[PDB]
Amino acid sequence: MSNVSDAQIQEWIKRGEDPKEFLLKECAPQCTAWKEKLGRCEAKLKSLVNADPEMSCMYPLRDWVTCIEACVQPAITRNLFGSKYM
Amino acid sequence: SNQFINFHFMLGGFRTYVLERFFKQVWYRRNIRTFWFPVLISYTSGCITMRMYDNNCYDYFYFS
Amino acid sequence: MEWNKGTYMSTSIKKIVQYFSVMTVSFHDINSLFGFFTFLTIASQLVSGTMLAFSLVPEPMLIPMVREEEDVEDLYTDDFFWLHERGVDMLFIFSYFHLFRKIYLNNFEYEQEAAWKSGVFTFLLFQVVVFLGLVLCCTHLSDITLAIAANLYDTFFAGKGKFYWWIFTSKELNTDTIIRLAYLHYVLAFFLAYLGLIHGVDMHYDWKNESSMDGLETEMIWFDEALSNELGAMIEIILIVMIVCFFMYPEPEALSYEFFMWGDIGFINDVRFLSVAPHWYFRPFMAWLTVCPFHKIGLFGLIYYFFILFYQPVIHGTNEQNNYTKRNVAFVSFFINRSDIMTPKYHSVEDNLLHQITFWLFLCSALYVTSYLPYGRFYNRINGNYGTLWSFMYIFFYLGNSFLRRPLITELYLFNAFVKSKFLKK
Amino acid sequence: GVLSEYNQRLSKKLHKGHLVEDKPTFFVTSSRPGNFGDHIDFKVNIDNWFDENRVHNEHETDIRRTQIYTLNAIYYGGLLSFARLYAMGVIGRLNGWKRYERDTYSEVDIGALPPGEVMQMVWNGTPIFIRRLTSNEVKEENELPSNTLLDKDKEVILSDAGNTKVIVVSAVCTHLGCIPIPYLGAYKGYVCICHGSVYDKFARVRQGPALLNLPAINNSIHDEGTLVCMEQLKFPHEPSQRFWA
Amino acid sequence: FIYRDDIGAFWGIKGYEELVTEVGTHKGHNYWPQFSFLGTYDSGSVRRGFQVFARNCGNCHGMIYKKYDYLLDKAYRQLELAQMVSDFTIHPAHQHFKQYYYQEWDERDRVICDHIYPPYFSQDQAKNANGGVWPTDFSKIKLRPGGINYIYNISTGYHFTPPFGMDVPKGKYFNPYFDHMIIGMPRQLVDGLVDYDDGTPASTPQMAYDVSNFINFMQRRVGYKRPDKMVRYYMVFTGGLLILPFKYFKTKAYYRNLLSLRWEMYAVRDGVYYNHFKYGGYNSRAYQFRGYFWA
Amino acid sequence: YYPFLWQFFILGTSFVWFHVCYDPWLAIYQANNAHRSLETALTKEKAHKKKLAEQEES
Ligand SMILES: CCCCCCCCCCCCCCCCCC(=O)OC[C@H](COP(=O)([O-])OCC(O)COP(=O)([O-])OC[C@@H](COC(=O)CCCCCCCCCCCCCCCCC)OC(=O)CCCCCCCCCCCCCCCCC)OC(=O)CCCCCCCCCCCCCCCCC
Ligand SMILES: CCCCCCCCCCCCCCCCCC(=O)OC[C@H](COP(=O)([O-])OCC(O)COP(=O)([O-])OC[C@@H](COC(=O)CCCCCCCCCCCCCCCCC)OC(=O)CCCCCCCCCCCCCCCCC)OC(=O)CCCCCCCCCCCCCCCCC
Ligand SMILES: CCCCCCCCCCCCCCCCCC(=O)OC[C@H](COP(=O)([O-])OCC(O)COP(=O)([O-])OC[C@@H](COC(=O)CCCCCCCCCCCCCCCCC)OC(=O)CCCCCCCCCCCCCCCCC)OC(=O)CCCCCCCCCCCCCCCCC
Ligand SMILES: CCCCCCCCCCCCCCCCCC(=O)OC[C@H](COP(=O)([O-])OCC[N+](C)(C)C)OC(=O)CCCCCCCCCCCCCCCCC
Ligand SMILES: CCCCCCCCCCCCCCCCCC(=O)OC[C@H](COP(=O)([O-])OCC[N+](C)(C)C)OC(=O)CCCCCCCCCCCCCCCCC
Ligand SMILES: COC1=C(OC)C(=O)C(C/C=C(\C)CC/C=C(\C)CC/C=C(/C)CC/C=C(\C)CC/C=C(/C)CC/C=C(\C)CC/C=C(\C)CCC=C(C)C)=C(C)C1=O
Ligand code: HEC
Ligand code: HEM
Ligand code: HEM
Ligand code: FES
Repeated sequence: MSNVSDAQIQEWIKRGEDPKEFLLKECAPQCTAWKEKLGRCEAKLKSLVNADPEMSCMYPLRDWVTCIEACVQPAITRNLFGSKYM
Repeated sequence: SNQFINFHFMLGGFRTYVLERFFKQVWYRRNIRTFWFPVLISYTSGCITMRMYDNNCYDYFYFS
Repeated sequence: MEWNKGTYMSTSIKKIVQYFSVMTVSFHDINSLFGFFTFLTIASQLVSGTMLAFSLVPEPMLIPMVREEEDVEDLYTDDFFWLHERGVDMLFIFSYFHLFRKIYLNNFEYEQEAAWKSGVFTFLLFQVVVFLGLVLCCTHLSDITLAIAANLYDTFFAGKGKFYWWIFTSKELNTDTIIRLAYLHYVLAFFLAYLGLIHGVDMHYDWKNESSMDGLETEMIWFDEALSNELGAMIEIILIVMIVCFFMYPEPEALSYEFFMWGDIGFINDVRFLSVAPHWYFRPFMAWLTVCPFHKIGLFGLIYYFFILFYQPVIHGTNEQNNYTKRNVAFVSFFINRSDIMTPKYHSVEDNLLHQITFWLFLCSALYVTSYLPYGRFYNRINGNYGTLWSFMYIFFYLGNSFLRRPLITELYLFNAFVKSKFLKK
Repeated sequence: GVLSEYNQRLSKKLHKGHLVEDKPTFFVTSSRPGNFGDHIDFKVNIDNWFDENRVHNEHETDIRRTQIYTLNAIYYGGLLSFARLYAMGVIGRLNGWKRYERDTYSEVDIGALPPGEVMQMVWNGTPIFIRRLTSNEVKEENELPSNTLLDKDKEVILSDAGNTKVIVVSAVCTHLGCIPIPYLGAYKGYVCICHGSVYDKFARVRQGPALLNLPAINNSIHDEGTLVCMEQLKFPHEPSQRFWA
Repeated sequence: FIYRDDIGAFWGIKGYEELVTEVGTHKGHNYWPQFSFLGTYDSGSVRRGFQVFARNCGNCHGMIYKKYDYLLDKAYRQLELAQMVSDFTIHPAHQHFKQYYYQEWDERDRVICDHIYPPYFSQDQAKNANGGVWPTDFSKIKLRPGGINYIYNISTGYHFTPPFGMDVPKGKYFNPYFDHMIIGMPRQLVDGLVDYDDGTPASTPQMAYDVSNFINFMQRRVGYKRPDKMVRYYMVFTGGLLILPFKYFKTKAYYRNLLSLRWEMYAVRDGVYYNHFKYGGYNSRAYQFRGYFWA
Repeated sequence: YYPFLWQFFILGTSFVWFHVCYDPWLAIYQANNAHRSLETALTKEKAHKKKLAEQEES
């Protein structure tokens, strides 16, 4: 009888909508240490008057986005058709 | 043809045949007892030097 | 040629068949079977490479497309390519384990000379073939390897008069260079089989699984009693390698070393020089080049490593004078009040502890050298890894210097104990 | 069983895991040469495995010999299975693999062709003859001498549609591949002019140097001659499965 | 020996430090049916991936090394694939090597045997049409940070904004998954862009997932053959485990049996002198010692 | 006592090895991926096509 009855709820994906936009905000809080580090790095770079061209607020941002996406991507992929549902 | 197919196998228990013979007397007495010190020193030194190299790399990449 | 006295064995089919049907092998362990594994991997490399040669068109602009298309339309071609790559990996692993095992047993004696050098030469040739094989991939890795080899070749001639053209035409991979290098690769790969046969015949003169002289006189008949064990040990090591590769390498991976093989010569012009890395077996030499930014010194280091690896029996051997050779010593002369020192005699393997300590320091230094890429982008601007320099220098010292091998301390201490005991007991 | 044997072997008195003699043992062969004398005090043997390593089956030793042979056979069979996989790989590499058969289906309308006419069509990049035979023509072809015919194995395939049988054959000469004459007054069949090979109206080999009839073209007629399905004959090619699952 | 995990180099592989490469493999685990234990490609997923590739992203990219007929058993049937691919045209200028086989002198409908060329004749034409940056060829694209995930991440990672100190030139877009986080590709996946034949909802994550599955399927080592080869590895490993005991019986027990020898030494005191020991012995390498050693 | 018969026996043992190591893994592998076959996708597409065809306009 399973899978032969109606589905009670429809997700964003089941309606053809993109859920990553909201899921980014959902997963933002837990990656807060890296966000704070990135903010401090940006503040310091803004303060500097003669900054070496090598310096960049890129690697801290790389770590922050890595931590955000590590949570964002698997959650969305698990809801997609074609993959064994979690 | 008149001898055991697998002679002197598991005589005693696992402890005597495996834990005490194949590990303490064959692996440690013969192999580990010879290289535990040099291998440990080299492994620790390599770990420390690689950590220092990575910390210098971090200082290069990351400021603030 | 009166200087050449003759050959140890006449490699004729009749005599080879008789010798291998009457051969006897003493009881041994797995550690003394890396040579058989190397030979079997060589045989499989020959077979798989012959299968691959019928697919590879030596034109650079067709090799990638030909490889991609012939893996689908033809069955087992990609299987043979994978077998060839993994055979190269396992061949390097077995060869280096064999080298370490033979260094451990102190096989630099005179009676081992013919056994030792004939092996090293094979190893040396085994290097060249591998290099040529890389060139056949026609990727950016092949481009960089060819460029480095051409620069090294041109180093000897001080960059004069394009002496490299007969092989490395323009120092670039093109139709002529690819054709020549592929044919040379095939021919030298098949020559390696004969070199290995000669080495295997030579080494049986004095073969020992362990340094200690077991008194056993009975021995196994090679054809099946020893061959079955050799095949089984090969199976066991292959199982272990499969387990280690399965767990250490997840199915999808991030930042592998194969990512530099994306670029195909001709199709992609720009090269991502940020991530340049060869296969792990040639990793130590690229690491040495990065660590030693001086071109001539790096080339000299490579040549010295290989050639001192070849001439171990001469520097560290008895030298036919029965340990009456006199070394040259820097500081011990002041302590002993003698200009030279007689070579020490008691340098056993299993018993003494200094030999084991030094050998395992050397082995761990080699492993650390192959452990990673120095990443020359700022490896020198940032004070480089001191461990890499220490390991390289210890590799150089261990191979060539006889104070780390056959040390005098053991002999002097043993003689001191002998003198004291004899005086006490008269 | 296995548990019983393990229990039996558990209670074994041995020195640090090795079954060795606890006392010196000396054995002298009573029938040794007269010049050997007594055994020397040297203790050559530390183990008595010559006697301990014994299953006392001096009766029916051939059974244990057969068992050892069987174990050897199992080991060799595993090794030979691996070698057979390798040999399959090699030979399959040498002998190509036709993963799938490319499409060759086609359709040509023959109804428009007037009866007793031969038309050339381009199928699979090759010329092909399409002909219509009347009842009188077929009857005339039959009853002719069989001496001229030079193909006992070859036959003729005639369609049944459109009120007149339709024939489709390969328009390639068997001798060397030249295009034969389409129509001749003596016999409205095929007669090659490059060397004089003579065929009949059924494409048979009558009084001609060519030793083979014109190859037939696989076809099936439907829609009463409007839809002549033409697909190249399919031959087996194995292995056919490309994916296990 | 120990590699720091915050440098930006995974397991010590330096380089790729201006990219986000650990997402989906090391930090986070995106599920792909192909790489799961005893897994395999989802036929529907690769089918939809080819549908989206053909209806979009085939207008800039291509797989010169690959051809459509790879999709003949797990993604499409011969007739269906032929009908789908007959919607595109190839000029002879597309061909990498005509070799006298391609006799056409004008555009013609593609067949399943044709290689997957982009609409442009050459790389320079595509580079000129796309603002001077060449849409990379997807054949052999497996060799990217993250592997199969690389296609999925880039197609989706257009949400973040550049930090301070980074300038995105006009015509360029910020995407942290690309080299140096600047990419010349405008975002292509939009909800409802492609109407799947099976009715599956067309959301950008779903389209990215299908595209990634198809692109991976078209590879050679990590592509359509990896699952069967992994099953073959499992079977061979089982065979080795089963054969180990028989190897032991053949080799080690047999050697132990051969060493069950009884030795005896007696005292021979007859008049005979041991002259054979004093005058005897042969050395196979004597020719190397004669005239050279101990003279 | 008949060497070629014993060789046939060895061939049989190798055949048993191959089948033992082959059949179970293949069976479990193709049982695990039953729902990922092309037939499932074809059935889903056919159902969707039928549903779309029945409900439409002129
Ligand atoms: C890092 C990782 C972690 C660490 C890793 C560590 C790794 C460690 C590796 C260690 C390797 C070395 C191991 C050494 C073991 C030594 C054992 C020992 O002491 O033996 C001595 C012993 C005799 O020594 P002895 O000292 O002379 O004896 C003294 C006695 O007092 C007097 O002796 P005797 O004269 O009485 O005996 C003479 C002997 C002489 O007899 C022979 O030589 C005849 C041998 C005939 C072999 C026939 C093989 C048939 C294979 C196919 C079977 C069908 C498969 C169906 C599969 C699908 C099922 C649904 O006959 C016997 O003893 C008869 C016993 C056998 C009965 C018949 C069954 C034989 C086959 C059993 C195995 C196959 C099971 C299949 C699965 C079943 C369901 C679970 O030797 C034997 O008898 C050996 C018999 C053969 C054993 C083979 C075992 C293979 C197992 C494979 C299957 C595994 C489980 C299932 C897996 C399923 C999924 C794939
Ligand atoms: C256009 C067409 C052209 C023609 C094409 C056809 C060409 C035909 C070539 C025929 C060659 C005849 C060779 C005669 C000797 C063969 C062995 C023998 O005596 O047999 C009795 C033997 C009787 O059974 P047994 O009582 O159990 O004894 C087994 C032992 O082998 C019994 O051995 P053992 O323990 O008593 O002692 C073995 C050995 C003691 O051990 C050794 O010393 C071994 C050899 C050491 C040196 C070589 C090392 C490498 C080992 C040999 C190479 C093996 C790999 C070959 C790979 C080839 C390429 C793939 O002692 C000897 O026998 C000394 C002589 C060894 C043979 C060499 C001298 C005679 C033959 C060659 C003379 C001419 C010179 C050669 C160049 C000629 C050029 C024209 O017969 C068998 O067991 C045959 C079993 C066959 C079935 C199992 C394997 C099937 C393959 C499975 C893989 C998948 C493919 C399936 C097959 C597909 C269809 C083919
Ligand atoms: C369709 C095929 C039809 C053909 C026949 C198929 C069956 C053939 C079975 C052949 C025997 C296989 C097992 C023994 C192999 C060695 C053979 C041998 O040398 O025998 C000759 C000989 C015995 O002379 P024999 O009396 O003439 O031969 C009798 C036969 O061998 C027969 O002996 P047995 O009948 O007494 O065998 C009993 C055994 C076999 O009986 C069976 O065949 C039944 C197996 C059923 C398996 C089912 C699995 C699940 C799948 C089915 C699920 C659905 C059904 C559920 C039903 C539920 C019902 C409530 O049943 C057991 O499972 C009990 C064994 C004790 C428990 C051990 C637990 C595992 C410990 C592993 C430790 C490993 C440590 C390594 C690392 C150490 C260092 C750290 O052996 C010796 O003398 C060796 C003694 C020295 C070594 C002792 C080592 C003991 C510890 C290790 C044991 C390793 C094996 C464990 C097997 C576990 C089950 C797979
Ligand atoms: C040391 C050797 C390996 C370690 C373990 C020890 C193995 C030896 C012990 C005895 C084992 C006996 C039983 C083995 C049965 C295996 C069956 C199997 O998987 O093949 C079925 C299949 C049968 O295929 P099939 O006919 O069902 O279908 C083929 C078509 N496809 C691919 C679409 C399914 O075998 C093959 O066809 C494979 C041929 C390969 C030829 C070229 C060699 C490639 C490498 C193969 C081995 C890879 C593993 C690692 C090898 C390392 C050493 C080189
Ligand atoms: C040089 C000494 C031997 C070297 C051994 C290594 C392999 C050498 C292979 C090349 C030489 C082959 C010579 C014989 C030619 C016939 C080959 C053949 O099987 O026919 C294929 C042919 C062609 O296969 P096919 O028709 O499926 O493929 C061709 C057509 N396509 C590509 C469309 C699929 O198949 C047959 O018709 C054979 C049917 C009979 C099968 C039994 C043959 C027995 C005699 C040959 C046995 C060879 C065993 C070799 C074992 C080696 C072990 C290491
Ligand atoms: C410095 O420059 C140089 C180089 O490059 C740098 C060089 O490479 C070299 C060396 C290299 C070369 C000269 C090139 C050589 C290249 C080589 C060896 C590569 C090929 C290697 C191989 C192992 C090829 C193996 C090939 C095969 C197995 C193909 C098998 C094919 C066939 C047909 C086998 C069956 C047929 C036969 C045996 C013929 C017998 C007769 C028949 C069958 C008759 C049939 C007909 C009838 C009517 C019956 C030199 C010297 C050099 O100076
Ligand atoms: C034309 C408008 C394009 C469409 C349609 C698609 N892509 Fe593309 N892509 C395009 C350009 C001009 C570039 C180069 C960007 C640069 O800065 O170099 C790219 C690049 C990619 C990449 C990266 C390739 C690399 O070597 O790193 C990927 C992974 C990629 N594009 C994927 C992709 C996907 C999934 C598309 C939809 C299926 C797609 N592209 C469409 C231009 C165009
Ligand atoms: C001991 C013997 C051999 C060794 C050590 C060896 C080494 C190598 C190596 C290292 C590669 C590159 C692999 C890679 O980059 O991943 C290679 C490729 C290649 N080898 Fe060999 N090889 C040997 C024998 C042979 C033989 C005998 C032939 C031909 C008869 C051959 C033909 C080839 C071909 C064609 C390639 C390239 C295949 C491709 O690019 O698709 N090899 N070899
Ligand atoms: C492809 C390269 C090589 C092959 C194919 C090969 C092959 C073999 C084989 C089969 C054996 C017998 C088995 C064994 O002793 O383990 C052996 C032994 C030996 N090898 Fe090699 N070998 C190679 C490389 C080397 C190297 C690099 C050295 C030394 C630098 C070397 C020196 C020796 C020596 C001295 C022995 C005899 C050991 C002894 O007498 O105890 N070989 N070789
Ligand atoms: S060409 Fe037709 S008969 Fe000679």
